[PDB]
Amino acid sequence: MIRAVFFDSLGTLNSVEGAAKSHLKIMEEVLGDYPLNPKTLLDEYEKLTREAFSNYAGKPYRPLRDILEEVMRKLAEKYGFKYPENFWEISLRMSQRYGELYPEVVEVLKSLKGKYHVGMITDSDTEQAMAFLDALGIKDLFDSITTSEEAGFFKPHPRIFELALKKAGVKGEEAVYVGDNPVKDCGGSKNLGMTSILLDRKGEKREFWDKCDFIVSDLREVIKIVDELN
Repeated sequence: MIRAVFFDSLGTLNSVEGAAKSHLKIMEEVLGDYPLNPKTLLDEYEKLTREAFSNYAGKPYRPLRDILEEVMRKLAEKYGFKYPENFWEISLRMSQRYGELYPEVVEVLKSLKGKYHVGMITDSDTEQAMAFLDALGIKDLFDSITTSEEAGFFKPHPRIFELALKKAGVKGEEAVYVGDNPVKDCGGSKNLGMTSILLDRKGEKREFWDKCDFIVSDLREVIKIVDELN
């Protein structure tokens, strides 16, 4: 029986519109005066961060702050603007103001509380995760928060799931993992016998649907799936 439902953070609980708006504001702050289109800097940042996250997948942890800073330095050298030493702080400030949850997140986490352990499992640095959670006003909705920093490895390495399962005191087969990355989240979680749910709100990731037990376009189907399983 499913006793625990764990969630990814970025791309699963925060809206892409909120993530794009916050990140555009970050790049505007970074630049401005500087004659580079912030939307282009954002595109490049998103491209180079995707590549880095791909590079580190399943590998020993390195601080995401360091990886994102490395990217931003590369972009500053590329484009000839000054790397802002306080990029991490700017990123936090913009994410706090402009980040937004998908519309159903609170309703869904709330409906799970008390009935199932509700956890988060994220690749983010712990300070980043706590920041994410606090700013979006969802910290106390989670019974456990587990990060790649704590496990020592990035998704899909098993240890991040194993840690989360240990915090919750459940076995993998008693748990569901919901995420937006079919390989890292769904594939990763399945190695511990967890039930995997992909959030693909737009059906953009059909190419990798076969890596996931369930595909939802809305998190309200998560309760649907869990109740049906049990």
